[PDB]
Amino acid sequence: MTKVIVVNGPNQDLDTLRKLCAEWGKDLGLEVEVRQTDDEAEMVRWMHQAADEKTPVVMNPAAFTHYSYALADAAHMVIDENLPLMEVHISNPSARVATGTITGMGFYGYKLALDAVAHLLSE
Amino acid sequence: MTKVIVVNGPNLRQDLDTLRKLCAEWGKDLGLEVEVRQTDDEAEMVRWMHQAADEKTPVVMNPAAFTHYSYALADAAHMVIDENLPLMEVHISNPSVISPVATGTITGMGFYGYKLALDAVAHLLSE
Repeated sequence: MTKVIVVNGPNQDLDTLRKLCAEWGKDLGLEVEVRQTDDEAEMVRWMHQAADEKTPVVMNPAAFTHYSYALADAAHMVIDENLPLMEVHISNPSARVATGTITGMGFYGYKLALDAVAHLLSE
Repeated sequence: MTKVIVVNGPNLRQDLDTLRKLCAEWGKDLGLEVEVRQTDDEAEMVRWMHQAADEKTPVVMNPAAFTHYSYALADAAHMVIDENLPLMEVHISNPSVISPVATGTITGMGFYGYKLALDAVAHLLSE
């Protein structure tokens, strides 16, 4: 049972997402924890922790649209450990630092990100 | 089995054959009948998208080496999504006004990105 962390940036839904992610993870042999923070420094700490603990990461940067140099470095650190780092965006962008990206599938994008993590771990 | 078409641009035989087999099998497991096509001509991709709109077929598109799009392609894409048909966009690797207004986009997962796109389509068909 591989531990995987789903981390969300700024901008209720967390409980709903936790339930869905726990269930999706269980079906994939993953133990999934979901967290959320408005503090980029905390997100950076969580990334460093993931690298230490060897836990794949699913990240929805949300309101962190501008990766600080620190967050970009932390993301590179996770990738450099050969850990999957899946980036999820719930909505599509309008015309008006990751292993792979999933955009526009609502919360189902997290399910696909977990599938991707399980696939990369089985290689 | 719901028919789904996977359309690819130029410069993604062995690789396309592998992709085709994988899509066929992934589709089968999800109750989808999946056909995979490739073209170097954007006008042919437009014709395929028109056919998809006509036949009500979900589309998975990898524009591949097509870096810019014609208005005809953008229009064909709008017609597909306006019929509530998914137009999933897949990029093998990680990376506009004229755009295919994709329903959703998957990047960086190599061929596995297509499996994820198919899963997304099948999920919409679930009760």
